[PDB]
Amino acid sequence: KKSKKMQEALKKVDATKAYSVEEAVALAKDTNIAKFDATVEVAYKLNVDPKKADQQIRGAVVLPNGTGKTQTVLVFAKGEKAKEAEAAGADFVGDDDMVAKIQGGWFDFDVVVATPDMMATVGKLGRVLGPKGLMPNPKTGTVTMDVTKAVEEVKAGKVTYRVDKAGNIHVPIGKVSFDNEKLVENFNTINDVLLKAKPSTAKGQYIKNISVTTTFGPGIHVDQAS
Amino acid sequence: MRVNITLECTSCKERNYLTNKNKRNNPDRLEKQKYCPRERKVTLHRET
Amino acid sequence: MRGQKMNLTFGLEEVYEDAEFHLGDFDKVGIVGVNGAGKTTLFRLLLRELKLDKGKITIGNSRIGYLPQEIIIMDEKMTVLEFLAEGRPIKKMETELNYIYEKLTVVDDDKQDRLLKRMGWLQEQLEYFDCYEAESILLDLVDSMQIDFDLFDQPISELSGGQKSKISFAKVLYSKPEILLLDQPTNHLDSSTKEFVTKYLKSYRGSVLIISHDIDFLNQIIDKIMYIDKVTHKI
RNA sequence: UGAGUGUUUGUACCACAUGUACAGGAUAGGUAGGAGCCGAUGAGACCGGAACGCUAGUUUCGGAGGAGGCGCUGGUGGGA
Ligand SMILES: Nc1ncnc2c1ncn2[C@@H]1O[C@H](COP(=O)(O)OP(=O)(O)OP(=O)(O)O)[C@@H](O)[C@H]1O
Ligand SMILES: [Mg+2]
Ligand SMILES: [Zn+2]
Repeated sequence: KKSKKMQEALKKVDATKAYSVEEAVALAKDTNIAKFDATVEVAYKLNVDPKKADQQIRGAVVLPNGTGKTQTVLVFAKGEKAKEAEAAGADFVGDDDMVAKIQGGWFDFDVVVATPDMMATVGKLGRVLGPKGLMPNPKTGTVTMDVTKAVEEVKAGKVTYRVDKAGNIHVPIGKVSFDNEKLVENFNTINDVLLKAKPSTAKGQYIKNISVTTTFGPGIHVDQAS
Repeated sequence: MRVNITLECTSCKERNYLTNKNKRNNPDRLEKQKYCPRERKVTLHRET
Repeated sequence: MRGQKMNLTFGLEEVYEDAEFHLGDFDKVGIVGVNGAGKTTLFRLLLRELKLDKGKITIGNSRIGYLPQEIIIMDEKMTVLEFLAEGRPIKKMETELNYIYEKLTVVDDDKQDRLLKRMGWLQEQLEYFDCYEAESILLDLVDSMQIDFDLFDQPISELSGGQKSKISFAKVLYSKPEILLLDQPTNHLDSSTKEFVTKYLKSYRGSVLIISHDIDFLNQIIDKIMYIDKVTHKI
C-alpha cells in the first residue's frame, strides 16, 4: 500500500506538528529517498474561491535562487523587440510567420512572450496555446513592451502561479540540490507574493493550510507564522 | 383615481415639481418639459 | 433570495403590495399562481430586468440560468447551433478580445494599461468558461433529449413548439448555471421528454425555482411551494 | 442545576471507498512535481470471493506460484 521508503519518511514527518519553514525544507530533503534531483513544491490552500471573477488570481514571481531547472524561452517579436530578444539571448526569436512552424515545431519551450503588437498576430495561434497554457498573459506579465526583462526573469527562474479550481495553488520553490537555506528563501519570496496577491474581496484567514512536499516526499504542514 | 405626484428632473435627479394626475387616464409616468432651477434650463421631468 | 416590502404597479393594475418572501438555498421552489398573478414578473425582478417601485429584492451573487416562458428568437434565420452557442459568452468575449488586439497594434503607449487589463480578464474569463465546450455541447444534445443533429443546422424558427422547448431547455443547461429559474419548462413537451426533465431536476443539486401549471410535474420535484396571490397581491 | 443510557440530528477532523460523456490503448476528477517508480518487506501472469458499475469494465479480498511490472517514450484528446 505504501513503499517502505515512503513509510520511513512518513514516520519522520509529524502529521500533528506543523513544522517551521526551516525545519520543513530540511525535512523535505530528508524525505525524498529516491535518488533523482526531485523538485520541492509548496501548496497554499487559499480561502478564496476561484469561481468568483475577482477572487481568481494568476501571477508570475521571480525567485532569486531560481527553480533549479533552467527554462527555455520563446519570443514573438518584431523589429527592435527582436533585437532586444537577441540581446537577451532568448532561445528562440520568431515572427508572425514562424508561429505556424512553431505550431508543431520547436515545441517544449518553457514559456512564450509576445509583444503587444504581436499578440494580435499571435492570438490566432494562441487559441492552440490556450489549452496548453503557453499563451502569454498580461497579468503574469509574459506580455511586455521589452522582451529582455522577461527573458532574464525566465533565466532567473520565474515561476507562473495560477490558483487551481479547488483553491490550492502549488508552486515549485527549488530543487533538492539547492541548499535548504536557498529553498526556504524561495518559499519566503513565494509567501510574500501570495500575501500581496490576496484580493480585496477576500475575508477571513488568507491561507487555510500550507504544505511542503518534494516530488517523492509527502506533504508537510508549515506554520503560517514561521 | 387622481393622485398627487412628483416630477423629477432626469438630468439632475431633482424633485423640482409637485402635481397630480389621474392614474386611469394616464397610466404611464407623466413627462413634461419643465424649467430646472438647479440647472437653470428646461429639461425633461418624469414622474417617479 | 429575499424580498422585503415588495411593491410594483404597472399603471393602475398592481402586482405586489408590501409582499415579502425568503427562499433558503438549495430549495426546489415551485412557483404557483393563476395567469397574470405575476410569476414571470418575479423572475424579471430577480434578473434585475424590472425594478420594484418600492421595497428591496435581494439576490445571491451566484450565476443564474433563466428559461424564458417565450422563446427569444432575435432573428428568423438564426440556426439551432447559433441559438445554443449564444448561451455561453465564449463568442461574445472573443469578438471583444479580437478588437482589443487590434487596439494594441494601433495604440503604442496610451491605452495599453486599460487594454492589457481588459485582455487579461477576457483570457481568465475565457479559460474559466473553458473553450473545450465546443465538443461538450455537441454531446449534451445526445445525452439530454435525443435531439437529432439534423435539427442542429436548421433555422430555429422552423422547429416545432416541442422541439423549441427542448432547445431552450438545453440552452439553459448548456450555460452551466448555479441557480435555475425555469418558467414553464414543459410547456410543449410530450410525455417522454417530460420524463427526462423530471429526472434531471430531481437530481439537480442546486436551487431551482419552477413556474409550472403541471401539478404532477411539480409534485415530483418541488419541496417548497410559493403561491403568488392575484387578489391580495402578496406572496 | 449534577451524573448517565439511548434515539434523531448539525458541525469538525480522521479513515475509507467513487470519478466510465466524444475521441481516446480505456472507467481521463483538477492542479503541481514527475523520469523515473514500484515488487523475495512476496512482482508479473493465473484462479475464487466480494464490491462498484455507465455493463464496458474498476476496486478490494483470498488460493497457489515466485520475480517481475508500470511509467517516460509513442498516437488520441481540451485535458495522458
Ligand atoms: N409593462 C406592463 N404594463 C402593464 N401591465 C403589465 C406589464 N407587465 C406585466 N403587466 C401585467 O403583470 C401582470 C402579471 O405579470 P406576469 O406576466 O408575470 O404574470 P404570469 O403569472 O407570469 O402569467 P402566466 O402564468 O400566464 O405566464 C400581467 O397580467 C400583466 O398584464
Ligand atoms: Mg407568466
Ligand atoms: Zn435638472
